[PDB]
Amino acid sequence: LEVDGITETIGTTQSAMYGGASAQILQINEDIKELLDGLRAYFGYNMIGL
Amino acid sequence: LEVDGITETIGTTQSAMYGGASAQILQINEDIKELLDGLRAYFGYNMIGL
Amino acid sequence: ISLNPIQDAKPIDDIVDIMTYLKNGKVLRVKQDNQGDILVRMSPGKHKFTEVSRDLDKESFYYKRHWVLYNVSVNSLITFDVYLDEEYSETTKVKYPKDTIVEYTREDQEKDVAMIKEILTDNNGNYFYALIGETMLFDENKLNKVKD
Amino acid sequence: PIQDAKPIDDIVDIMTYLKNGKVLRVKQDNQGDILVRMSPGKHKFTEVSRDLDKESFYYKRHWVLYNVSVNSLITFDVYLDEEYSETTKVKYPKDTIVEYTREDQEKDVAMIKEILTDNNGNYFYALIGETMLFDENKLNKVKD
Amino acid sequence: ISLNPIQDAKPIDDIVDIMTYLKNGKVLRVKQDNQGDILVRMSPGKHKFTEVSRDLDKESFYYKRHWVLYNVSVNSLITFDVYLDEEYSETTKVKYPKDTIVEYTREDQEKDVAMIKEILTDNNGNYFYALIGETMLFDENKLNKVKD
Amino acid sequence: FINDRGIKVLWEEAYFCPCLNPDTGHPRVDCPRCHGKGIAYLPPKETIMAIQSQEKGTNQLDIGILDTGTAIGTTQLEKRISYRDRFTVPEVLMPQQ
Ligand SMILES: [Zn+2]
Ligand SMILES: [Zn+2]
Ligand SMILES: [Zn+2]
Repeated sequence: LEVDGITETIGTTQSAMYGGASAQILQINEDIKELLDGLRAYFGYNMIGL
Repeated sequence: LEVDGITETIGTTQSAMYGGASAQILQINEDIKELLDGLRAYFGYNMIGL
Repeated sequence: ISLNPIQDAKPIDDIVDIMTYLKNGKVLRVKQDNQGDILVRMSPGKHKFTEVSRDLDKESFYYKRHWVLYNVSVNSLITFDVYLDEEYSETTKVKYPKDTIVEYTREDQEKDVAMIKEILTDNNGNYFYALIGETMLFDENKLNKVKD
Repeated sequence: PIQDAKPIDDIVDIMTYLKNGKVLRVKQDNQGDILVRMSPGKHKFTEVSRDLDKESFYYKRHWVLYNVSVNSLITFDVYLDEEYSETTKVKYPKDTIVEYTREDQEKDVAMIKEILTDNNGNYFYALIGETMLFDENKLNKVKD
Repeated sequence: ISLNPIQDAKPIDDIVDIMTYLKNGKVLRVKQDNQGDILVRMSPGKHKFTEVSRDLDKESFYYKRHWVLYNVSVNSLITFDVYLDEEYSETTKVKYPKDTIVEYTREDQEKDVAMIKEILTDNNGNYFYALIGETMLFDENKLNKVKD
Repeated sequence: FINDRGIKVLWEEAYFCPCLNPDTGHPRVDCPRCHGKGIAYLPPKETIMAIQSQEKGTNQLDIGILDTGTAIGTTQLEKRISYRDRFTVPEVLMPQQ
């Protein structure tokens, strides 16, 4: 906005190909992948005879 | 922001593609991977007979 | 084969009853001319003060209204119509409210003006209109409004 | 007792009196007193006056519109203008921080609960939490 | 089932005792109105001079305070409250400090004002308040403050 | 935007006092509504306004020193200011001697 010589200007994280919180969502995926894989090792793989 | 002859401009590390602390997190990962891979050699792989 | 008559949201004119309801804590809804429709409330507890909310819907388990302190003016209440929030609702935004003078075509091809005394609804949600001097209830399309 | 004050409790009574058109007196904090009034005629709206003295041939009140807030009315004290008393000549006003000594020679603070006088003009004061009366000298005006 | 009373950080009013403590080298903490809270110290050794630090915490093995030379003013000390850094702490930022006049509701539904003479704490960290003329200790929620 | 960049200010409208002399057309020296100035004022209205270019222009003359300068302001929407309206900014203090 430019009003009577005043000027206010903002550029957000929102973009045509990235969402506003998608920076955090991506980081949460990187966090879950480390956490989730490490926890499946505690329970282990399933097996059934045939 | 420009008011009455005084103006200021700031550009943060925030971006649509990466969060403001993403650089610190990504360096933490680089250290943890080295730190964790080296420490696994202190304990070693797991084996079970079958 | 119909639904019983639906009451219109009576506007409140007397300031005294408005203040009495407010002191009782019952919610009020104020139709501001310039900046839309708002809710007005008296703060609970000892620290008495008026509060406003623009969370303009009936309170629900999934939708809880947020109240901001505001210095509501007497003149605002007087000049603006106010309704009890228990009544004013989307249920029936009838085109021709009760006590409204409307123009209706009679069987003799002579247009007459009558005041709507009773309004009801049916299964389809239609608006049956009762006009003084006649028993048959008219429909929305048949009627007409005359303004000024 | 003294008849110098008759504050209104309910705002509903205030609105009822305003409908009747009687003037009101509304106190302020570290600020001038105010008179409030309902305008006559077709259009009804609140009016205020910074003047306080009674109307006379040599003194007339001035009225203007103002968006008076109900918060002021409910919070601040309100009186009928005609029946208000200018001052009661006592050292301490009502609802004022004061200090005293209890029956066991223990010092304690309190606010004035009631202002009283005898027929000879001697003034007695009752404090909160103290049923007995206190002399003007026995009290002490606490500094803010 | 409680913890013993906690002393409040007594402000120091007399300039003479302030200067004596400073000459002894004991640290002082000055609450500047405009630019926050600072520490004041006398330099050790022969080269005597006043020093300031904004390393505003208790000294710790892992957190050592850095001292900058400054020309502290007498008027600054006089007009600004000063505390001994051994006392002033985050431990108890009580809403109603000692000697404060507070308004409390009595059992007879009559609000009275009393000065807090003693304050203590319990397992949960609550703030029990002692008021003159009464033995029972009140709680934070019951009380109220009157300002001006 | 205006509420953000503005400053809290009291807006009081202006209107000619009734005390004006009907024949000369000039005001009474002292009256409650206007203190000698020929223009009275209404009750104030709390308002946020933006202000720029504030100038304390000093003119030194035979009559003495005089303070006069230009300050450019920008209001909110729907507000219709009038000539010789008056504003006062409690927040900002000005030194004088
Ligand atoms: Zn299994
Ligand atoms: Zn092993
Ligand atoms: Zn005048």
